[PDB]
Amino acid sequence: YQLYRNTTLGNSLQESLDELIQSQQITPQLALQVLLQFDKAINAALAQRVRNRVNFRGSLNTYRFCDNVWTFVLNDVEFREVTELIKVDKVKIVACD
Amino acid sequence: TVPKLYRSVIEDVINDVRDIFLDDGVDEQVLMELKTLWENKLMQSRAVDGFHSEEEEEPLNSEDDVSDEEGQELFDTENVVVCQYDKIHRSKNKWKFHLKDGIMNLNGRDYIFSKAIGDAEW
Amino acid sequence: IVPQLQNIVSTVNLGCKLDLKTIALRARNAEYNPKRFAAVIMRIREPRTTALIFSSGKMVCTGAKSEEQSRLAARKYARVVQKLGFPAKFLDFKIQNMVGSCDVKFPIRLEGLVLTHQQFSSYEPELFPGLIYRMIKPRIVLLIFVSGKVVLTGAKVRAEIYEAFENIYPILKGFRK
Amino acid sequence: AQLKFFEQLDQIEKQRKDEQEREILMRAQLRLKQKAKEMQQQELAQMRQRDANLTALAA
Repeated sequence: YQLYRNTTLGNSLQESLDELIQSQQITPQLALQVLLQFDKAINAALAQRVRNRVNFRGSLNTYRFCDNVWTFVLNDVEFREVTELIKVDKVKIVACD
Repeated sequence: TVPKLYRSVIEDVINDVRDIFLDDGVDEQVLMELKTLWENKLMQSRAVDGFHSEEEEEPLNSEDDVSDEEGQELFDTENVVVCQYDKIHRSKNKWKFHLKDGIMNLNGRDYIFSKAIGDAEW
Repeated sequence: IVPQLQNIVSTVNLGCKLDLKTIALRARNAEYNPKRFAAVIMRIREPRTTALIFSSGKMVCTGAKSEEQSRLAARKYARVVQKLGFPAKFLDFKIQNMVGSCDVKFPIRLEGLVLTHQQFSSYEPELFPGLIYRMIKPRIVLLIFVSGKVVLTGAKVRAEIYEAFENIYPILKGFRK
Repeated sequence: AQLKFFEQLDQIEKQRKDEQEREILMRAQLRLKQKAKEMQQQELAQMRQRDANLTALAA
């Protein structure tokens, strides 16, 4: 899934392959092959890099299920994980199966 | 415990793509430029600290105004959540969410969960 | 006792071919999953209503609790679809089915009714008590249970729900415990 | 306005590239199934990329 290219990590990377797009890595080829490697690497790291669980509540606005991917947008929603208390009035949630 | 994971992932990814760069005909200097370019953008943003940074029938127009603003949904300066779903459920206007492996950015801070359970009325 | 309407299922032809995927991406409060449903499910908060919008320019508005509320909600759904830009028309807003509920306020003996009215009434307990008194002169299916409330379903117009309850009221009054 | 000619041409080249993608669709009962399997990681990925552009524009 070329899902995680919309991450701080993924964009900083592309902006690198784009500085190479203008100077050395002209268009795709090298850059594309690197991104492909990134997909495998980020996916692999997520599924087996550990994790911690919790439970919470919210209010809704929109939703979109296509390609087995859910995209929500909640309003006035606060989520708490373990000790951390947090607030939010606009949160977008993208979820893959 | 978050900057740590990121370092961890950046290291692993960089190490794991070295051969690919080499097989494609690339100087190790480029690899280091990547790491530098990468590390630097986070430091510039300043969202957290990093080790690298420190270094009628015919007309329907009779109706007037219902359909709320679509543009309200997008700001991108808001809080985005990347996660996976196990089960999403609805009854009438009651939704229940069973989520996992998620990275959250709430109020500016970064959080992670292996599982997230939520409730909301639509 | 006066029965109170609980659901109006009403349909209107928008008049033109609609691309469902485009509607789902731009409209708020919209879900269009092809594998499960063959339509866009769109929900509005101001008058509670869930509407399936079909691909051939059609819309079935459900969940409204009165006639005027259903016509207005269908008009609102049509306005929302138009603002996207597809050509839009409003035709034949016709009510299909109305479900109404009421309580007689007295305990009722279902078993007795089956004995003297086996022709029009069918009852099988099997972990779900509920006598169905399909009535022919006013076409309505009434589900009378043991507590007392008689739900009435299938009436295309407001008068039928009221007329059937008045017609079934003497029978229940006779079998009153 | 030679820029408008560029829009007509580079955009036309993008359209031929889209035609090439429509040829990739075929290769990428079994065959039919494979098309939907690849579609799963196609449009969803494209939507994620569009969100990445939107966030970059906001930055």
